[PDB]
Amino acid sequence: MRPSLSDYQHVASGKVRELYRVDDEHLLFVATDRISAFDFVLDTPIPDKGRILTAMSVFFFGLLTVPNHLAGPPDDPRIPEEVLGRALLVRRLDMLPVECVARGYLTGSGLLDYQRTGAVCGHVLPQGLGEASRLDPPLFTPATKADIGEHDMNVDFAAVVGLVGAVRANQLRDETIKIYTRAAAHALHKGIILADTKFEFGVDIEGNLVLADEVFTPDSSRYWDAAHYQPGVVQDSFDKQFVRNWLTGPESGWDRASDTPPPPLPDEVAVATRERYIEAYERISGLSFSDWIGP
Ligand SMILES: Nc1ncnc(-c2cnn(Cc3cccc(F)c3)c2)c1Cl
Repeated sequence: MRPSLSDYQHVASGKVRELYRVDDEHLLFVATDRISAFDFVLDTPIPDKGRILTAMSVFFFGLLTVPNHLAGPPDDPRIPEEVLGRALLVRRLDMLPVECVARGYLTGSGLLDYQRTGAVCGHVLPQGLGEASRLDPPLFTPATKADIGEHDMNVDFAAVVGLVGAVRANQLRDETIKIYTRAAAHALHKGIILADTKFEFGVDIEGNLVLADEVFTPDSSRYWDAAHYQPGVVQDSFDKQFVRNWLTGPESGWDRASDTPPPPLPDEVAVATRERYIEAYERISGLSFSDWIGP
C-alpha cells in the first residue's frame, strides 16, 4: 500500500518533470516520460524515460561526495505506485536562484556568446575555438531563469555574487566545477562525454550547500558518444538524435522553422530512443536497468 499522488499537493511543473509537497519538510521529485526537442515538449512519450533518468540521477548522486537533497530510498513507501522508479523523496531546501552550469566543451549558447564576443559568462577565451572545442579547465557558465518558454539568460560571476553573496558564489563556482569534473571523467572512462551540465543548489537549516536537482541526466547534460567525438562539427545527441533526425527529415511533414508544434513520433523512434537511454544508463552505472524499481 502506497499513497496516491493525489494525497500530495502539486507545487511545480517543468517541461518534463513535476514537484509535489509531501509534508512541511519533504517534497516528491517526479520525472515524466515526456521528451523535449527543439524547445517543444513532444506529443509522444518515451517509455521508461522517467525511470531511466531517475536511475541515472541516483547513480550519479552515489558517485559524488557532495551533500544532496535525497531523503529516502528509491522504494520509499511515501512514493506512489504510479510514479515508482521515477520519483524520489527529497528534503525541502531554500533554493538558490542560480542555474549552475559547467561546460567542458564549447557548444550551444556558450559557443554563440564566444562567437559574438570572444567570451562566455565573463570568461575571455583563447582565439581559434569552434563548435565542440574542448575547454580546459571546464567553465563555470551560470544562468538565470527567464520568462516561461524562454531560454535561461547567461550571466557572469559578478551576477552570481549579486544573487547569493560573494562567499556563496565562490562556493557555487568551485562545487559546480568539482562535481562536473568528477562526473565527466567517470562518464568518459565508460565511453560517454558529458559535454556540459546544469543543476540547482539549495541551502539547509544549518546553511550548508546541498545539491538539489536531477543530476547528469541527458536532459540536464549534453550526452555525446566519445567514440565519435570530432571537434569542429555538431555532435550527435546520444539520446535524442533519432528524434531530431526524424522530425527534421522527409517523413515527418514538419518544418522546424515554422515554429508550429511538431507532430507525434513514430513508435519505432520512441522505442529506439528508450534503448539509447538504457544503453547510456547501463554503460555509465555499470548496472542493469532491468533491476531498477518500477510499477
Ligand atoms: N529540494 C528542494 N527543495 C525546495 N525546492 C525545490 C525545487 C523547487 N523548484 N525546483 C525546480 C523543479 C524541480 C523538479 C520539478 C519542478 F517542476 C521544478 C526545485 C527542491 Cl528540488
